[PDB]
Amino acid sequence: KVVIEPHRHAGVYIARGKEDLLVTKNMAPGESVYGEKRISVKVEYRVWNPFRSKLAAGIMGGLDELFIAPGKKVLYLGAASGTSVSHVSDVVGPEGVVYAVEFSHRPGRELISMAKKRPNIIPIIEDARHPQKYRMLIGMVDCVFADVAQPDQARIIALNSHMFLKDQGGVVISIKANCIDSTVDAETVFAREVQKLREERIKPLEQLTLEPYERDHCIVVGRYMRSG
Amino acid sequence: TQDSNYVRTLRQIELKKLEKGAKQLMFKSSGNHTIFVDSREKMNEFTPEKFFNTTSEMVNRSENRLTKDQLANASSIMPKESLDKKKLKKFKQ
Amino acid sequence: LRLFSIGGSTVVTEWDLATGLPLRNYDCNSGVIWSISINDSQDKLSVGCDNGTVVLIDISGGPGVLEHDTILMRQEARVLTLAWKKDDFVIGGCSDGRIRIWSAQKNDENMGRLLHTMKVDKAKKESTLVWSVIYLPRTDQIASGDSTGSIKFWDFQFATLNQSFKAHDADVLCLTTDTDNNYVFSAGVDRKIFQFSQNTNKSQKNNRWVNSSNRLLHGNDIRAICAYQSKGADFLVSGGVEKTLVINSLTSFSNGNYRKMPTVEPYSKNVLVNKEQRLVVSWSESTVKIWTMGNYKLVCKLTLKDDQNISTCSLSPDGQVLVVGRPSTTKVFHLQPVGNKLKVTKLDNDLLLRTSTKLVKFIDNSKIVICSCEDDVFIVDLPQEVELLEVTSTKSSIKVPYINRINHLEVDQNIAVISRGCGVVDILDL
Amino acid sequence: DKASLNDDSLHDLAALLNEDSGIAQRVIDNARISMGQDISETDMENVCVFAQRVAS
Amino acid sequence: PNPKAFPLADAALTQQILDVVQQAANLRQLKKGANEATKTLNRGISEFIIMAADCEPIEILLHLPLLCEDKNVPYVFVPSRVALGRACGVSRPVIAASITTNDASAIKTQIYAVKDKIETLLI
Amino acid sequence: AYVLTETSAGYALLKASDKIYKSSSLIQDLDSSDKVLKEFKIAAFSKFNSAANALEEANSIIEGKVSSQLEKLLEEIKKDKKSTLIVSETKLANAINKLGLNFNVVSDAVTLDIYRAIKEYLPELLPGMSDNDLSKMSLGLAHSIGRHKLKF
Amino acid sequence: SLAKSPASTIQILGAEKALFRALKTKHDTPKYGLLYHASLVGQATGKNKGK
Amino acid sequence: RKYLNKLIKRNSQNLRSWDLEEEVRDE
Amino acid sequence: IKTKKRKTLKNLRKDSVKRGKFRVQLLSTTQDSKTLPPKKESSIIRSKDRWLNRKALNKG
Repeated sequence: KVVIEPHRHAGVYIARGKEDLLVTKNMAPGESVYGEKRISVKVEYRVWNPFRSKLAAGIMGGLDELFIAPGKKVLYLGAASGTSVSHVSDVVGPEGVVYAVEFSHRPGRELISMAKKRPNIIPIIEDARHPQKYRMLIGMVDCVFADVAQPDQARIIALNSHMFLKDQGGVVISIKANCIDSTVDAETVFAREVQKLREERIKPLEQLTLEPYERDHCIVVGRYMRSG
Repeated sequence: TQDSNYVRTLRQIELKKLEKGAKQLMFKSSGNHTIFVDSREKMNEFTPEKFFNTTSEMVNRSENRLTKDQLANASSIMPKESLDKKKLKKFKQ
Repeated sequence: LRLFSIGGSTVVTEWDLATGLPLRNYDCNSGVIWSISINDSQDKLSVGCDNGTVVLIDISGGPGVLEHDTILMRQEARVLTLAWKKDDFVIGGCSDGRIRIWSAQKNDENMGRLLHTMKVDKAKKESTLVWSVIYLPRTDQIASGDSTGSIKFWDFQFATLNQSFKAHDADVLCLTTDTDNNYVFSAGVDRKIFQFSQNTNKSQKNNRWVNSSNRLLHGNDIRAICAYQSKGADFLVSGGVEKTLVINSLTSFSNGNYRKMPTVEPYSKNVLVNKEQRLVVSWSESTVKIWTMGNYKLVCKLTLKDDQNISTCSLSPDGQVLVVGRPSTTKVFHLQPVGNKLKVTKLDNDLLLRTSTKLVKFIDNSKIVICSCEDDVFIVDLPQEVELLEVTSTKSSIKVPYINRINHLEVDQNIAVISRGCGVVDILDL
Repeated sequence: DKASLNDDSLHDLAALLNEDSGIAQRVIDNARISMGQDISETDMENVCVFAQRVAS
Repeated sequence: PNPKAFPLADAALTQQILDVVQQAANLRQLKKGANEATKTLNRGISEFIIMAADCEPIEILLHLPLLCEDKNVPYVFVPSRVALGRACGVSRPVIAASITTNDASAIKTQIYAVKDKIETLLI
Repeated sequence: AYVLTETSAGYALLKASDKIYKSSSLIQDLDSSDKVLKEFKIAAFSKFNSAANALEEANSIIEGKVSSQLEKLLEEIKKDKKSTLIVSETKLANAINKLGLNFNVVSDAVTLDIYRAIKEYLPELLPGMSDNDLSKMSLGLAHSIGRHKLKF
Repeated sequence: SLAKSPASTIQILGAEKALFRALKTKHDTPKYGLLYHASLVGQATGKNKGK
Repeated sequence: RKYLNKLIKRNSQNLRSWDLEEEVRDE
Repeated sequence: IKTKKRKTLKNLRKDSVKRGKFRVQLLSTTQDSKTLPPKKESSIIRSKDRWLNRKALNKG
């Protein structure tokens, strides 16, 4: 009864059935992490909630170069309590791995439980601004996604991408205007952040306002070229 | 007190069911999408079809713009009157 | 030594004193920045930002590097002025008309917590706002000049005022102090400089300041005061809006002789004149205005649209050639006279288009000589290089970097002379 | 426990169910690479008591 | 005081908060005590949440920041339960209280100004 | 020259025939390949013991200071009285300067290109140093250090 | 989750059937819940059992 | 070439028939 | 004449062409962003200068 449809990228599917929906093919079947629904069509598929994860919001907002492919290594900064990092582990599958990072402790415990559930997730519960304590653990990621809230966002991204990014690599930022400035217009703040990344050698390619999902949040996709 | 308890129970019933309904629904984004280029000749030369390597409605559609090589509704029953009817039914609910 | 400056934008630009270029634009994180002040030991500088906050950025491990350290606890009042007590407290005056005291203490539970607020008593038909704050170390005080036009003296413990003065008419803008804090000087917008003193034994024992004297010298208003006192000399320098700066003696401010350093100073010149065709050429920002004379008639005007810099060196030899040079890029022009009007055109050479020119000179109407800010001299015939004789760096060349750079390059018909500000001169045969 | 399992214990499982199927080798590799949450000794003792009851 | 009580309001912010808590009490728009505050969070009607940073033991109101975070409601710690109880206008110490949502009050502008200040402090 | 690196396969010291000029030529010539690996293969590997608790205390006190297996390697790191060492941390640089060998070592200089290139080409050092996929050991180390940093 | 719940829910927690039936029917809600078998409620007598 | 173009057009028509709307869009 | 030539001057000076729902901007030159500090904010600077030349102090 339900119909599957591939996305513009790999590992992301769209269910056209009684209702249109965005789904991901399970690597682990029959076990839900945060009580999300599922669909079997027979193999298993898991709903991606764009309101509750800032990555699928950029997906439904349309994004050409999303660097997460299946057989790749992705570093997730700000994986709090595990939802979207479970989704990106689900879309990378067994070959690709995901190095999750978090600092706090109750989302840390939830992330540790979910990393006991899933094999591709490898969790770090360290200060995201001190990259050495997982420099001793992580090797040469292919692409970085980051969703933090500390206002030195370009600072921590420059640090982690100088230490871990593959050359010609990919880097995805989520930016919260109401947290970084909260007085000037969000377009001006995002242009200032784009300039900061361009200074710190991220050649940007696009940005995108997550309009119907969050207030004043944007996603910036850029590449890493000829650096270290 | 008993009246207010009854109204409060009804309100929480409807709040939880509205949460689940909006969780199972899906919307379309309407956001600003900028694309950074490096040369103004290319900036004047820009075309979204030529960029994404797609066609007309694929350009104007957001959640899926599959390329021409990715491309290269009879399964659903009465796709001109029924499917949109059920979608609008869920939205109205 | 390093030089951090700040404009209206949201970065702190740290200059490079060797070549006079921005070494690094450190983008501070939060908002448009209004003020800046370093601490003692020159380790951490605080910037006060219009979002309402105060960022601590620290310098450690050589020049050219500034890592973001801390954002203190914030409010909704834009921060107009900052000062440091020690390595311990950050004092700010903010446009609510009030003064806040944050704790900047490494290894304490209070760090980044605003723990005192005092309020300047308001005006009536305005929104008052505190303009200048200063910390006085000997008498453990903070003084502040505020847009009521007044000067208040709080003490730090108990955060409470001892003194208030309706000093002058409109809003205070600057404050300065001594080494040992006997005299505090205030600079208004009503052109006055006020001196409050504490020097006597009774006034020092009872913390009482007195409005000792006042003096007006300026034409429009005042915008900056800095005082320097040492066994050599004791002067405060006050500069304002009428494009000048006056110098007064510190300890004899009521009796001493003032000196008015002028608007203009002709070291970096802006006017040349060629007797061939009898024409003057002046240049300002994106303007090359040429007059011919014999009476005087204007001919040319050259907005350089691409560059946004000050054209620091333009030169025309005997003839029809012109060159313009900035520390970023340069350009070269040829003129064709059609009568009262001229027609300019822009030539092309990638060498001058890439190189920066501190000092341009002509040899003939074909070959020019270029002194580039990294001490590098070139000749072009319209990549011919010539070496230099190296100077040995002493402690002054370590501290003040640009001394070894070439100050002047004077050219004869053929022979030339180089002069670097250490006191050294050389003769060059090309 | 999944740790104190040597090659003599591998041959002990061979005296148990089957080693020619390789299941003993599979479980010793999964025990050497296991990510299962370690439990307390009283939990392990009570689990042993329950397993003994079920076997009887 | 207690280092687990993170956003700890100062003298000026605490004065503004206790004034708006007094106005909300006299309008009867204020739910007192930690259990009623948790109930307001579960129903989804709180404008914002005030706690007292010196309750011993602190965990009995540390349960509240989690729901406040997950439902995007501002919370703040004023530093005394005795002063907070006297602001709410009851003869006991009150360690937590909540200003509840009603967009037809005569204190709405004050509530929104204080709520914005708390949002800035948490941000 | 020697370089110290720490991975979930142990503690590896690699030889470097001399630095800064080598860093510049490395990154401009794009020496991210097995060709640079065979130009600079190995000085001394040190695989650990199969004790997860020993590895736990080891990398914990590596994040803190210098450890005892690090001592058992630094007793024999030297070829002369002074041999330049490339370390991946400033506090570790001060630690190895202030311990009992007292030789020369540069801090975390511009040599992120070196560290990143050897991190990339360490898969080509799987036939050289560790003939095994160390990712499973890295996962076990990460889960155990998580359960130790959290109380649990 | 049990710590996140308030106190009245911890009182009611057992008698959810009678609770929600009484709520939707506009009757009086049950007062014990699952706490009936604790020792203090086993020592009280009637209205003291409720309190 | 034209065959490929027609095939792409057919696939696009299928996708459009899947996700299309008239005034239902504005509704 | 002069107005339309100023307008096409600004048209050549601009950088952001809109193409339907999207928007196309380019990035400036790293030489300018390296050897020059960024321009001041005209509204904030205008606010300070307005308050200094306020109409409540009878300047001039």
